[PDB]
Amino acid sequence: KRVDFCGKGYHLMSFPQSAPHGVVFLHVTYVPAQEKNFTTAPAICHDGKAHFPREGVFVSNGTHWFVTQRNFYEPQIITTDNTFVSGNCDVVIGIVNNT
Amino acid sequence: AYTMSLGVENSVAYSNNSIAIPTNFTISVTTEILPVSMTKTSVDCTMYI
Amino acid sequence: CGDSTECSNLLLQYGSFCTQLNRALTGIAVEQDKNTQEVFAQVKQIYKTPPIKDFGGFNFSQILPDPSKPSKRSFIEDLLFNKVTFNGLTVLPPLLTDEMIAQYTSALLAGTITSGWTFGAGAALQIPFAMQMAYRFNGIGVTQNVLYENQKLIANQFNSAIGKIQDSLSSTASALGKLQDVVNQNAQALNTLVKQLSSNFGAISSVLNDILSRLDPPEAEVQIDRLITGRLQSLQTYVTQQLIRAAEIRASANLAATKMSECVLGQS
Amino acid sequence: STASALGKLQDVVNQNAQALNTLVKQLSSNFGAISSVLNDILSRLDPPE
Amino acid sequence: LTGTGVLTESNKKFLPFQQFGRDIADTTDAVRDPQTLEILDITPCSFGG
Ligand SMILES: *[C@@H]1O[C@H](CO)[C@@H](O[C@@H]2O[C@H](CO)[C@@H](O)[C@H](O)[C@H]2NC(C)=O)[C@H](O)[C@H]1NC(C)=O
Ligand SMILES: *[C@@H]1O[C@H](CO)[C@@H](O[C@@H]2O[C@H](CO)[C@@H](O)[C@H](O)[C@H]2NC(C)=O)[C@H](O)[C@H]1NC(C)=O
Ligand SMILES: *[C@@H]1O[C@H](CO)[C@@H](O[C@@H]2O[C@H](CO)[C@@H](O)[C@H](O)[C@H]2NC(C)=O)[C@H](O)[C@H]1NC(C)=O
Ligand SMILES: *[C@@H]1O[C@H](CO)[C@@H](O[C@@H]2O[C@H](CO)[C@@H](O)[C@H](O)[C@H]2NC(C)=O)[C@H](O)[C@H]1NC(C)=O
Ligand SMILES: *[C@@H]1O[C@H](CO)[C@@H](O[C@@H]2O[C@H](CO)[C@@H](O)[C@H](O)[C@H]2NC(C)=O)[C@H](O)[C@H]1NC(C)=O
Ligand SMILES: *[C@@H]1O[C@H](CO)[C@@H](O[C@@H]2O[C@H](CO)[C@@H](O)[C@H](O)[C@H]2NC(C)=O)[C@H](O)[C@H]1NC(C)=O
Ligand SMILES: *[C@@H]1O[C@H](CO)[C@@H](O[C@@H]2O[C@H](CO)[C@@H](O)[C@H](O)[C@H]2NC(C)=O)[C@H](O)[C@H]1NC(C)=O
Repeated sequence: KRVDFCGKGYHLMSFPQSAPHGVVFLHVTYVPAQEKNFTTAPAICHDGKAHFPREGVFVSNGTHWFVTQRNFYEPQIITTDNTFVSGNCDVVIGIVNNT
Repeated sequence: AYTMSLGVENSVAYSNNSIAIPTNFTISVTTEILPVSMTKTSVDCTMYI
Repeated sequence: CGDSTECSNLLLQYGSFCTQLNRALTGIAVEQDKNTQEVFAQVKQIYKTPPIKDFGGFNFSQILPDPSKPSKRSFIEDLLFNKVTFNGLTVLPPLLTDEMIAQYTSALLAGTITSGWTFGAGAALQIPFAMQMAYRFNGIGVTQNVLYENQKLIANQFNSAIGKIQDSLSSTASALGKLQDVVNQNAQALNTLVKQLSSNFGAISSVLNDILSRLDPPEAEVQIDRLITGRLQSLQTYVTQQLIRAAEIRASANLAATKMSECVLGQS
Repeated sequence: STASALGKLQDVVNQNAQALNTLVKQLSSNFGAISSVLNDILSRLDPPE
Repeated sequence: LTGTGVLTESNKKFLPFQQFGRDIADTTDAVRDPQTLEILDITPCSFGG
């Protein structure tokens, strides 16, 4: 888990091979690509309360808001089972309205 | 002979309500070579000197 | 030898002590260049920060570069640079100039402000700074819930800490101990090496011209042999000390590279 | 196809070989004496010098 | 005060009884000529790889 110790990217596994006076590693790594743009917001105001995402991030494609994992674009609709509530939303700077 | 260029200069399109999420991946295999040993050597005084 | 003929002739028959003597120093210099390259050249592009800056309240003016200054160095770098300070020996300039080092650091710092840690794996991904801090609280146990409800207080604490470290560096000296010690050690080694050229080493004088001018070669050669042995001993000791110190510096540089890789480009 | 990929191990081997070779070549140095071989100097002198 | 170098003009002031100066590590750095009593300077003519 320590960054850049073995492999540029996210490490997956490795293989050792011998060499006349040393060793050779073949670091297998995962690297993301083909990025895109979206519009974000740190919380969601519903009935005054401020829902936050359990794991992921809020995004929007112009009309609809989605919650996705942070390393691969995969949008899921927003439901009360992947968000948790904390107080009411007037002290948070960046709230947006939604359902 | 010329002056070194540290790399291509780009400006990341920072804002305060915009993010970028990857949509595809690749898997890369890269090598790395490390010595672990050196040849063992012994020397006899009387023979050499 | 100090540009003399018979001295060179006498030193010639000693075999090749000096080829590896120069080889070691050349290897050391290449090692320093590699050290700097591996410590700083962690990025592929050169990033820049936007002119308009709204980082949720955090204030980076003390560490971000300012175009007004000719060196394009930030305030803290100015404080650090202000606080701290030929007989056949030569000093060579570093391959990278301080301007390029400052550019590397500025690119790193702008990337970590605007992109996060994602720029260490692939291509930099923009992320608003506030909702990046919520990703760093989540990695130490505290939920993100806290940060969005204490944003202003957190920003004020961070700014106050920045000002406090600014003043602590500015007024109180003797904080940059290690670098000063390294510089003083190198200077002391060079100076004590230089001063050895005024020693008899058991001979009649420390100047070649006088000993060759009031004698004849039959025993002037013996005196020159004594001088050569002494100077060779001193030079060999100096080279060995340099090698040991270079090993220590390389260990420190490897530690610094690991710290930059693991704490700057990610949360430890 | 590409060469010079195994740089570090080759450098280590070359360093060791060069050290051995330069150690061997030191046997041909007078070191300020009259010869680099013992047999002739023993055979054309007396023990004193 | 035998030695090789390049002699230039300087600006420092000797007290009326010195003959020559030095800076650190005991290396001559300036000489007063015994004819016009002016302060010269000494710089080693360049060398390098
Ligand atoms: C996301 O949007 C931003 C802004 O719209 C893009 O950044 C600009 O893209 C245009 C392309 O027409 C360039 O001409 C500009 O130079 C870019 N801005 C800067 C500051 O360089 C960005 O490219 C978009 N992201 C993706 C993945 O397309
Ligand atoms: C943003 O994404 C949403 C969800 O994918 C889109 O909404 C649907 O889009 C499809 C076509 O892509 C339509 O057939 C549906 O009627 C839309 N609504 C629903 C409820 O499914 C929306 O079009 C996307 N907008 C943009 C600008 O990309
Ligand atoms: C993101 O930045 C924009 C522009 O810097 C902010 O928009 C401003 O919002 C304030 C009140 O919130 C308005 O008075 C300004 O007129 C807006 N500026 C413009 C150019 O329209 C926005 O508030 C920022 N959002 C966050 C969460 O920081
Ligand atoms: C989001 O929705 C809330 C609640 O509907 C809005 O807050 C109300 O706005 C109206 C009109 O500005 C006021 O008369 C009310 O007093 C507000 N509060 C309540 C409890 O109704 C809010 O303006 C909407 N937009 C944003 C950006 O928050
Ligand atoms: C993600 O990238 C991969 C390649 O890295 C894409 O796979 C290629 O897709 C094209 C068209 O479908 C094929 O002609 C190629 O043969 C595929 N490559 C391989 C190695 O199989 C993949 O389509 C991309 N994913 C998306 C959603 O665009
Ligand atoms: C970030 O901190 C700096 C340092 O205090 C602020 O610069 C000060 O600005 C005030 C008013 O503009 C001046 O009176 C001070 O003299 C400035 N300090 C220095 C050292 O010049 C800067 O304003 C802060 N950032 C923001 C956005 O306010
Ligand atoms: C020794 O050096 C010269 C030799 O004549 C003299 O000093 C100069 O004398 C000339 C004419 O004889 C004058 O024009 C110069 O102004 C003199 N210069 C100086 C510095 O004296 C003098 O005989 C002796 N000078 C000294 C300093 O001992």
